[PDB]
Amino acid sequence: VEYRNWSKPQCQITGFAPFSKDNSIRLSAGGDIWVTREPYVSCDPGKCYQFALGQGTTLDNKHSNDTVHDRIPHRTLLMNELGVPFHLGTRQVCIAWSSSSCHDGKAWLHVCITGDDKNATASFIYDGRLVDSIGSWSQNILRTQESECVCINGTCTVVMTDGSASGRADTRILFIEEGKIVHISPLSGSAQHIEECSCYPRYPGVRCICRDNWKGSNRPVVDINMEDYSIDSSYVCSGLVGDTPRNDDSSSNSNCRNPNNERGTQGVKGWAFDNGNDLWMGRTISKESRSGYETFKVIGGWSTPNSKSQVNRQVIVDNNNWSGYSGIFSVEGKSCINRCFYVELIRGRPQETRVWWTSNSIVVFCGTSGTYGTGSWPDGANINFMPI
Amino acid sequence: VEYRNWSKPQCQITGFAPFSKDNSIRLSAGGDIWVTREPYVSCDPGKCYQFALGQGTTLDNKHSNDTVHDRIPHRTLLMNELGVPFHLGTRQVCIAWSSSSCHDGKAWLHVCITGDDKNATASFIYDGRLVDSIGSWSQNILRTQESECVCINGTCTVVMTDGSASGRADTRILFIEEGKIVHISPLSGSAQHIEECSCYPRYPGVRCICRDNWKGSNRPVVDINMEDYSIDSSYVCSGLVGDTPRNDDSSSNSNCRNPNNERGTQGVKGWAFDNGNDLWMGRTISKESRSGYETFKVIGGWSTPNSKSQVNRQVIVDNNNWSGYSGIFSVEGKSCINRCFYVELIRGRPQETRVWWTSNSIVVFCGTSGTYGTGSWPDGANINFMPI
Amino acid sequence: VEYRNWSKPQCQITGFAPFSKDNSIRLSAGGDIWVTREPYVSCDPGKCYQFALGQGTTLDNKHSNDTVHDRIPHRTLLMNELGVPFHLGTRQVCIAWSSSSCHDGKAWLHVCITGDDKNATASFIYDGRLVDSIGSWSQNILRTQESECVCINGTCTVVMTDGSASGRADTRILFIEEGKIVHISPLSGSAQHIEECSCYPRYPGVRCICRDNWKGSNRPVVDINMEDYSIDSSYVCSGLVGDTPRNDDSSSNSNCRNPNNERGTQGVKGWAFDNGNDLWMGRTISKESRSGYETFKVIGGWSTPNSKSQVNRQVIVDNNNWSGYSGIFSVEGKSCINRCFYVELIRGRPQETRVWWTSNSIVVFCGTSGTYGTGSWPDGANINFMPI
Amino acid sequence: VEYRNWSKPQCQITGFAPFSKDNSIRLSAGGDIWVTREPYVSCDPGKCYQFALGQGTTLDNKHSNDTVHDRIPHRTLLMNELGVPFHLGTRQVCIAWSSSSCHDGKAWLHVCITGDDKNATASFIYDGRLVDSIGSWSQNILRTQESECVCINGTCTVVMTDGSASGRADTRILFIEEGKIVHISPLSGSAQHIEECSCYPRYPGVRCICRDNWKGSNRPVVDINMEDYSIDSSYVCSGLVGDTPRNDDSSSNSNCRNPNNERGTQGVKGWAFDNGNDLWMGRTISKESRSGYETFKVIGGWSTPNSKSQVNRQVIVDNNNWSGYSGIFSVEGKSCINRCFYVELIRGRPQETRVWWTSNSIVVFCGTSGTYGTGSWPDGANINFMPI
Ligand SMILES: *[C@@H]1O[C@H](CO)[C@@H](O[C@@H]2O[C@H](CO)[C@@H](O[C@@H]3O[C@H](CO)[C@@H](O)[C@H](O[C@H]4O[C@H](CO)[C@@H](O)[C@H](O)[C@@H]4O)[C@@H]3O)[C@H](O)[C@H]2NC(C)=O)[C@H](O)[C@H]1NC(C)=O
Ligand SMILES: *[C@@H]1O[C@H](CO)[C@@H](O[C@@H]2O[C@H](CO)[C@@H](O[C@@H]3O[C@H](CO)[C@@H](O)[C@H](O[C@H]4O[C@H](CO)[C@@H](O)[C@H](O)[C@@H]4O)[C@@H]3O)[C@H](O)[C@H]2NC(C)=O)[C@H](O)[C@H]1NC(C)=O
Ligand SMILES: *[C@@H]1O[C@H](CO)[C@@H](O[C@@H]2O[C@H](CO)[C@@H](O[C@@H]3O[C@H](CO)[C@@H](O)[C@H](O[C@H]4O[C@H](CO)[C@@H](O)[C@H](O)[C@@H]4O)[C@@H]3O)[C@H](O)[C@H]2NC(C)=O)[C@H](O)[C@H]1NC(C)=O
Ligand SMILES: *[C@@H]1O[C@H](CO)[C@@H](O[C@@H]2O[C@H](CO)[C@@H](O[C@@H]3O[C@H](CO)[C@@H](O)[C@H](O[C@H]4O[C@H](CO)[C@@H](O)[C@H](O)[C@@H]4O)[C@@H]3O)[C@H](O)[C@H]2NC(C)=O)[C@H](O)[C@H]1NC(C)=O
Ligand SMILES: *[C@@H]1O[C@H](CO)[C@@H](O[C@@H]2O[C@H](CO)[C@@H](O)[C@H](O)[C@H]2NC(C)=O)[C@H](O)[C@H]1NC(C)=O
Ligand SMILES: *[C@@H]1O[C@H](CO)[C@@H](O[C@@H]2O[C@H](CO)[C@@H](O)[C@H](O)[C@H]2NC(C)=O)[C@H](O)[C@H]1NC(C)=O
Ligand SMILES: *[C@@H]1O[C@H](CO)[C@@H](O[C@@H]2O[C@H](CO)[C@@H](O)[C@H](O)[C@H]2NC(C)=O)[C@H](O)[C@H]1NC(C)=O
Ligand SMILES: *[C@@H]1O[C@H](CO)[C@@H](O[C@@H]2O[C@H](CO)[C@@H](O)[C@H](O)[C@H]2NC(C)=O)[C@H](O)[C@H]1NC(C)=O
Ligand SMILES: [Ca+2]
Ligand SMILES: [Ca+2]
Ligand SMILES: [Ca+2]
Ligand SMILES: [Ca+2]
Repeated sequence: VEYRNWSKPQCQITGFAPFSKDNSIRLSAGGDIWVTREPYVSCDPGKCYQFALGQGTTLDNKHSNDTVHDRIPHRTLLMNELGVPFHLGTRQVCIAWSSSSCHDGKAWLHVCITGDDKNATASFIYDGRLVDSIGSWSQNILRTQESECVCINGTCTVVMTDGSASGRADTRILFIEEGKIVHISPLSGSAQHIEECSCYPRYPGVRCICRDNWKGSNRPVVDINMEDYSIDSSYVCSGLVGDTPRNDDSSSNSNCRNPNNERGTQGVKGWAFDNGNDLWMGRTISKESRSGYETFKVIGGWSTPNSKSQVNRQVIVDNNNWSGYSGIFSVEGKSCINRCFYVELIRGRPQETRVWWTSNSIVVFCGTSGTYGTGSWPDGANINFMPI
Repeated sequence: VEYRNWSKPQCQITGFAPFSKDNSIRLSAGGDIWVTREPYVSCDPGKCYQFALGQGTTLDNKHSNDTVHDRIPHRTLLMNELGVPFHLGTRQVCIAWSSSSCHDGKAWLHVCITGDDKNATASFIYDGRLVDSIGSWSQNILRTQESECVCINGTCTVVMTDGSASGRADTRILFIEEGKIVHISPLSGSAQHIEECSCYPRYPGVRCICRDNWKGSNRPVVDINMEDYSIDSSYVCSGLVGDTPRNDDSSSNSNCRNPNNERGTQGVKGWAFDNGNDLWMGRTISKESRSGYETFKVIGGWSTPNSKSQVNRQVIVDNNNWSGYSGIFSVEGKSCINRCFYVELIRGRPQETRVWWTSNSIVVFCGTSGTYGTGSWPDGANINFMPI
Repeated sequence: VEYRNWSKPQCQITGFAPFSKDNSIRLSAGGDIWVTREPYVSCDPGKCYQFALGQGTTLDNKHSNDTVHDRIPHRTLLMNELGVPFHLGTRQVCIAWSSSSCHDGKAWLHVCITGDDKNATASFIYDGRLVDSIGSWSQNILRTQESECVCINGTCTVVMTDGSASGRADTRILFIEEGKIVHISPLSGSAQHIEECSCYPRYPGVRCICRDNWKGSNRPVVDINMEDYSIDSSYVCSGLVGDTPRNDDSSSNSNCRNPNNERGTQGVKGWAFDNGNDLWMGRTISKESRSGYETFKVIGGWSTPNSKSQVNRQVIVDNNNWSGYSGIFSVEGKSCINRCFYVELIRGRPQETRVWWTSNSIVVFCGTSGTYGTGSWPDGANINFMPI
Repeated sequence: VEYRNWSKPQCQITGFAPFSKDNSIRLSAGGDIWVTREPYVSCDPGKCYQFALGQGTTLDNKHSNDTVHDRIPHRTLLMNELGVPFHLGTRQVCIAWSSSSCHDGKAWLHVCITGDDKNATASFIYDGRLVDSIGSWSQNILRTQESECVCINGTCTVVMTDGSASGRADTRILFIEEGKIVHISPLSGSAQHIEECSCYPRYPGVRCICRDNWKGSNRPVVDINMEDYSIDSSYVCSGLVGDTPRNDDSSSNSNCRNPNNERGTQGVKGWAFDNGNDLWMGRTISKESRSGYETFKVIGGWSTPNSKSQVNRQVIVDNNNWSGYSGIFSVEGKSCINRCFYVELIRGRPQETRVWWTSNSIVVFCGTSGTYGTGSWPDGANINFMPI
């Protein structure tokens, strides 16, 4: 088994096709299913796996009460094959209220953060054993991507932040070989706040589309050079911005360089990727709440500041239903690298107060060069049918 | 591992022997089991797997209410080893309210259809990744076999229809290599309506026995040439017809060429296969409802129009019990290719209204050249013992 | 992978040591566990599996009512790794209300009987596919071993009976190669009634200790010659007889040749094996009911008619607790063949009427050349804690 | 596959990082989970497994009542991949109320003790078959490590004791090759009472840190020579002693040679390991009860009698939360052997009398050469939310 290089051209895509759905919440109403949030997807050379941060409890369980909270010692990283719901036989891979995972072609790497808010620790698990760890450097919620990291030629990269959620923070990019941290580069460039990066291989380098939780409703971009460890950053050009909250389409802006200062505070994990001058992206349909989900291509969305010409829109989740986090993952095909994405479908608190828990299911789509129709694939659970 | 060729003679059979039963409904009264319908069986070179379309819920679950409906966004293709009930550890292979699966000798292909009725999308998944997709071509419920597709020398074939359920439709035959559509041939021949084909390898080609939902209670036949992609079609000769509804044996007819216009509208997925001039087939015992199941050989049933001389009858499910869909699958033996079949055993609505759900279990038989006795292997659940 | 030959001397044992226990009934009171009976154990070259005949239902399930009955269409053969309880993820290997399984060194053989009492069918499944089948020859409950069959050099042998439970019956020995019946020999010798044989490899042949349900409380012996298919039979010499019911130790007899006509009617599956002139055997402690279980060595028990000198007794289940069926299995060690046995621990009806179901757990012991102490390992469930 | 030699230097560590947590009790409140105690962790060359002694029942189950008791016939050794909770699909590896497991590089060895207090039997299972067994030698609760044994070059060593819990007993060290006992050495040296050793490879030998239940609150040390089977023993030098109960830090003593006679009676399983003259160890935070858990390094703690200079302390479980047993396990890295430990988190009786059961979850940490922060990772279950 050889290290992955991802050295194939990116697949030409016309849009995305349905790939997977786990129906977690619907199942939780009649079965023992983990309470989760912050899910993602990543694949080894053979097959795909779904991940999520458990809350150390199932849903029909009094411990599900008040699981809206982000960080407790009982959160662990869950790992199943894609499409296998998080049942009681699910393996907890490590202790984590923040995590990232990727396969280098030989074995799995897991980056897992847990512990006190002011003094967290990140554990690096490779091939089933703990190889390294690092402590918080800003004493303010060390946190990472909540989606797959990416490895090229045996070196994996992952983006971590420590510091304010609403002000300048300390972002660093780690380079890891077989679980061992070999280099750390400070964030550099014009991005002013970085969280929860959705990264993908763009041989010879790596590209990440992130969340600015401070001043921008446009998404920061981070470029990682795997040859000399240099870092660059900026913002997605598209005038159709990908964060939530954000201004409506007629009054939103991006100049590619700075945060737009348009409803910039707060945000949601999301993704996008470049194709020449064009940009493929997803976003919530609602501009102020984590509701609905849509994807489209923006003409000149990568190269032209403020471009708002859109095409090939697809509704993934209609605006009558809740969404949440979303992220990218890459799949090596026979001749090219395909891009896929997942959408987190959050149910319960704070939006739905009949119940006392917070959880999610997922829906997953993959890039296609073929054709496709329309639909809507929401969580699908009836809140009135749920254990409270 | 090499591609399958299925280039062996068909096993000479004297009838069928008991092979498997999953007892799904009985187990649902005391455990968490998926609500399903439209099951089928397919085998890789090593072992058999049962498939079914989930309803995104377990049975003892308020979400099981009103699952009689055919198409919702939450339906997914379930896949287990044959004989493992669909418990919560079951993998959802893809999003689908219509599907087909087959193994080409190296990897699994799954064809999955989901989305809006008027604008559905079919996804083609091969070796665990999305390789292709196609959109609806007649904007009227794109739909496929609900049983195994078949592959010869790395090329898999699958029958898809789009259009009217009770009128002329648009049926196409797809040829797929490693998930990629390489050719599409329109239906051709004298079959006037084609749905839910049960196909089997008949080297060098593929033969399908289908469901005519429009004018025929006789079953359409589709012949697929894998070498030049040419298609031919007709109807099964046997005057003992295999659809439901149908006329009784004394007044049923087939001329091998046209639909018989005998209680032709509506129908049920079924199967049959040729052996020289003779025909092996299954059918519901009841001529008007999906009740009971029987198999038998029709002498001259393949070659002689309107033949009604039957032999080697076996009751599979007695007429006091509900059946449903049925389909064929092929298993490669040491010297020959065996033919097996599964029967869907539908419980709940519309027939049993004490409960609000609709689900099924299955029973499976395989061709034998030995001897056998008699019996009846129904679902066996007591409707009064079920969660409503 | 090569065929098993079992061509090593038998291990010299001083008794038996604890090997496994599944705690099924205890777990059934707080989880979804199959209702079973007629368990057995068989190992492939790597690891052991437990088998049982399910009743198509879990215990905490209204369908468990009246599962005292031996034969319904919903009984299937269950197969798990030894020590894994029969939970909802258990694979149902085939339809069976009577069965036998064994591994020839390359793949598993399963012999499964189901259908009408007067016209049953036996299916032979090898390497996950149906290879052969045979119908009832006496039209009176075709039935087999309910424990492992044994294979030498690619040929497996299994003992089947069809006919009266309380009179002369028609017993046949089948020889099966890769699932294909290659020869059938009639029972021969002086054994007058044969049921439920516990067989073991005794290179170059196979030896079975069985149940006489008609005239003997002494156990019949069947000797199977794998080279020329010839059969011989007689009775265990030991004056300490292994069946239940039976006379007490001071008035029980055996002449090695004929049934003893001592409370000979009815019986229970049991086992024994020769070591030179001596005999290792197990039996219920009670002489009239399936209560308790003990093993011991009888000096001259194999060669000397009516020998009653016992040594190395071990209590497996104390007489205050229910037992049931028991059987042998053989495990190839580095230099020798070891013998092990399991005991079925039956709970519920007819003996315990607070509940309406009948089920079992198991305990398993293996021969040892080392030393050991004492104990008692019963089912352990509190009938008052059980779902009725 | 080759035998393990553990012939690499010990990893230089700065402390420990979070590795795993199973949340068993929290999950038991909403799911079917085994009642357990005496857990441990051990790894094959590829992955880690968690073990525990089941009580033959799940938690939400009337049979969970009064599971505070240490020894019943229904206790079995449970084995899952690390991070997989003990659900109903868990394999019971053997019958045991005391056990030890390890992998020699080729296969698993399991040492399982069960039976009467005064006449117990230890079974030795290697590669899935029983190879040896030994009976009680002092007729007073034969017992072993309750943590992993260790194997060097095909020979595994395990420490067993039989006799008084509060007086001189008979401790022996067994050397086992492929399940077969090849030598037995009596304990030797100055350690006066030995129980529940936590052993680790220290090439060319094996070192164990144990529990003195009679006269010492300082932990005994057992040194095992794998080449000539010679044994030596003593006590840990550190004046900061590791047992519970124990004196507080200002009046606790150890002279390296004798039990300290400081609250020596009773105790708890624990661990420690040497690095040059220094010592890494864990212990409960409370000095009289199994509450809280902490780790630290004692400068000169291995070589200097009564040393009390501590550094690199970490809280694992805060003193508001219950702990219990703990033990070491070793993981082979690319260049070095790392040391890890697990902590048993006991909930229920005798400490929490609202419920009638006794069970545990676990948390697991591994040695790191990196950095880390702080936290607390207790069981986390709310006793008021539990089935009683
Ligand atoms: C059957 O399914 C197909 C495939 O999904 C579908 O074709 C798609 O239709 C959409 C909607 O018209 C197209 O996307 C649009 O592209 C135009 C540019 O030509 C954009 O201007 C659109 O964006 C504007 O309008 C959106 C609302 O539709 C707004 O939300 C947005 O803010 C803009 O104002 C939009 O991106 C897409 O290109 C095609 N896809 C393909 C491959 O042709 C078809 O419509 C479906 N059939 C039916 C009858 O529903
Ligand atoms: C024990 O099991 C064996 C094997 O199953 C069984 O033998 C079978 O009996 C059936 C029923 O008689 C045979 O099938 C028949 O074949 C005749 C031609 O010879 C047909 O005419 C029959 O069809 C007519 O009758 C059917 C009702 O039985 C009608 O439904 C149908 O419409 C026709 O009117 C039927 O096909 C079959 O050939 C044998 N099988 C073999 C291999 O011999 C036997 O009867 C069983 N014994 C008992 C006592 O149950
Ligand atoms: C600790 O464990 C060991 C091993 O289990 C145990 O030693 C065994 O004791 C039994 C009982 O005495 C021995 O078996 C007996 O052998 C004598 C011949 O020497 C037989 O006569 C006995 O059978 C008669 O008595 C039985 C009641 O015990 C009756 O049930 C039976 O009908 C006969 O009348 C019996 O077979 C066995 O040989 C030893 N095993 C060994 C290897 O020594 C020991 O006793 C245990 N210690 C205690 C105090 O529990
Ligand atoms: C963030 O996390 C880091 C890493 O855990 C942490 O640094 C650690 O702090 C502890 C506690 O101060 C240090 O351990 C101490 O070492 C000194 C020797 O210098 C000992 O004297 C201490 O033992 C005494 O005090 C203990 C109470 O803390 C008593 O329980 C004990 O009986 C002794 O009286 C203790 O061992 C440790 O060395 C560092 N680790 C490293 C690598 O620096 C830091 O404090 C955390 N920061 C915050 C603000 O949470
Ligand atoms: C979830 O936990 C909350 C907090 O304990 C529960 O709500 C509280 O219930 C108490 C008692 O009725 C009230 O006095 C408090 O005012 C409530 N707190 C809040 C924040 O409203 C709630 O009952 C729990 N939910 C369930 C289903 O157990
Ligand atoms: C399943 O859903 C049906 C339809 O919603 C429920 O039946 C309805 O119940 C309401 C409330 O009593 C009535 O007003 C409607 O008239 C009912 N509809 C019909 C068609 O009867 C039914 O209660 C649900 N079943 C279960 C078991 O919850
Ligand atoms: C198991 O089934 C039996 C039979 O249906 C039930 O017992 C019967 O109950 C009816 C109605 O009360 C009585 O009239 C019969 O006399 C009973 N039959 C017998 C044989 O006694 C029984 O209730 C069921 N058990 C459970 C727990 O549901
Ligand atoms: C667990 O078992 C205990 C002991 O059997 C049960 O407590 C007993 O209950 C009986 C009946 O009420 C009393 O007479 C005894 O005095 C109790 N024993 C003690 C020592 O208190 C208890 O009910 C069981 N717990 C549960 C939840 O079923
Ligand atoms: Ca923002
Ligand atoms: Ca029709
Ligand atoms: Ca008898
Ligand atoms: Ca002590």
